[PDB]
Amino acid sequence: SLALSLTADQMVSALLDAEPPILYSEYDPTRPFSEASMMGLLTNLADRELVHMINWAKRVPGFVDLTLHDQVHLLECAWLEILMIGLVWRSMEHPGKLLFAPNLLLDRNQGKCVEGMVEIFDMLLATSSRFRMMNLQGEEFVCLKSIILLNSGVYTFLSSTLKSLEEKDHIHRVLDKITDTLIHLMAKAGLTLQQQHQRLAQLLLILSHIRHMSNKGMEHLYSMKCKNVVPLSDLLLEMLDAHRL
Amino acid sequence: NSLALSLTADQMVSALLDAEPPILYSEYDPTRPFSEASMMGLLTNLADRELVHMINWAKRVPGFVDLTLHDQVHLLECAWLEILMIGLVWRSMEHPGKLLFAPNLLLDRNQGKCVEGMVEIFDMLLATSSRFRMMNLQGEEFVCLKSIILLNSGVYTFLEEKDHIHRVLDKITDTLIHLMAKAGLTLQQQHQRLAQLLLILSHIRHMSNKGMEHLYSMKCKNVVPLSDLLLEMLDAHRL
Amino acid sequence: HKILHRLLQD
Amino acid sequence: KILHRLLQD
Ligand SMILES: CC1=C[C@@H](C)[C@]2(CO)CO[C@@H](c3ccc(O)cc3)[C@H]1[C@H]2C
Ligand SMILES: CC1=C[C@@H](C)[C@]2(CO)CO[C@H](c3ccc(O)cc3)[C@H]1[C@H]2C
Repeated sequence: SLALSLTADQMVSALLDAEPPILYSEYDPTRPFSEASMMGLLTNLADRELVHMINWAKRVPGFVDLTLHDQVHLLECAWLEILMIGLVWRSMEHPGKLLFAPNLLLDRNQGKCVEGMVEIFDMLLATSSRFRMMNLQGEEFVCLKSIILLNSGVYTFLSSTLKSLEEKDHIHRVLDKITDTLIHLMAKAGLTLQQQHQRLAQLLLILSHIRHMSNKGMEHLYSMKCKNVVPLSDLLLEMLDAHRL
Repeated sequence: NSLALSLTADQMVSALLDAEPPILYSEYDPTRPFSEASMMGLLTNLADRELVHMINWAKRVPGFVDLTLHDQVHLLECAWLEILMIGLVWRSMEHPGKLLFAPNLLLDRNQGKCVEGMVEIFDMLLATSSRFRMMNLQGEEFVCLKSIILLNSGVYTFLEEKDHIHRVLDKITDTLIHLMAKAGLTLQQQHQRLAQLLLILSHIRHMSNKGMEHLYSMKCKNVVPLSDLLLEMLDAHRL
Repeated sequence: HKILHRLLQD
Repeated sequence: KILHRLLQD
């Protein structure tokens, strides 16, 4: 796998180039918000981002080395975590607000327009505040997001019979290289060796909170689809059904 | 100033090893077959009793009593199922295919099918134990990871209180790295392993969220009465 | 009067 | 499955 022969610099460069674009919302700013219209705007946005995510994943070093089946499984597992971390990244320089789209910037109290949603906003906002506190760099952001893709579903690969954990060596090798890349990036920015392992753990513990938000967000979206608040795209329905609730 | 922030790595490990809760037994009568209700009763009985030991372990985690009572409550309400689960996974390490809830209560994945929707949880736990085994997780590493979870899982949901916690979390990271250096790993392998261990916490969070929804599902189905303490730890996740 | 509350105090 | 097709397309 050529992804294993990449230098740290080539890894960073490859991930930066694979970055999806920031999309716009169809929000008509002269129109009012309602629970249903807001959910419509957000799910619509998400669905369109999903298509760009799929093509981003294909550009993450080592992802295409995996079977179509493994790829599907990972993306099904990580999709919301990946949308959310990008959201939090986009919102870093908008304290107290979430930049869902350049033309769709919502504060906390606008979250209260959707029942159950402000709880999710509060978590996204606190995470955004942690990104600012740590002064997270873009290079680390793309490393974290690729780690989420390869890691989130890696321990849910079970054998058909016996259902025992399948050993995915290649996936772990890639993750290990992303670790090498993160450390390299920190050493180049002048962090001491001790600061490097401390900052590494801090960045990775962020993913625990991103998982949490993803699961709470998944339950919330699921709740809306079931109250028929908003119609979901087939892609979105399927991404949701890959999960249990 | 403080207390945890002046601990050496050896002292951190020593402190954590000493705080460790005992391995409790189940009231399981091994002469009688399981029902859905009896299984649930056994498991929730056990968990209730572990909760009491956990709270007392948490007070023994360096830097945990420095926090306000309400921050202590918040961290435990958030991490409790994650803490029980990593505990379970750690105990089951040397038992492939099995979950050692207690020494006298070692269950196979097929026995997860006693309780509706429980086998899906069992599989995730079994998968995590298999992974601990693959890494040859060490006991010293385990105690570090569990303390990390306690201090990390709710720290964003809280700021000197939060900066203090992050200082303590950095000491635990130092301690983990110390153990790896002590084990003769190279610099590059230390960094790699650290990442590998901490990424496991993302899966443990996932299992906790899923187990929380299952436990809540089992509470509505009212198959077994849960203790007030268990009910309150659970209700802290609702809403 | 949360039980956890009491257990932590004592 | 849409994801499946999007991935190979
Ligand atoms: C506290 C719990 C009780 C039982 C009902 C459940 C139901 O799936 C199974 O796993 C439980 C558990 C976890 C760790 C532990 O030390 C004891 C029980 C955990 C639950 C997810
Ligand atoms: C896709 C989502 C689904 C649920 C979790 C919510 C409502 O709570 C709907 O849309 C939000 C979202 C998040 C990130 C993103 O890139 C696009 C939309 C995000 C959540 C705000």
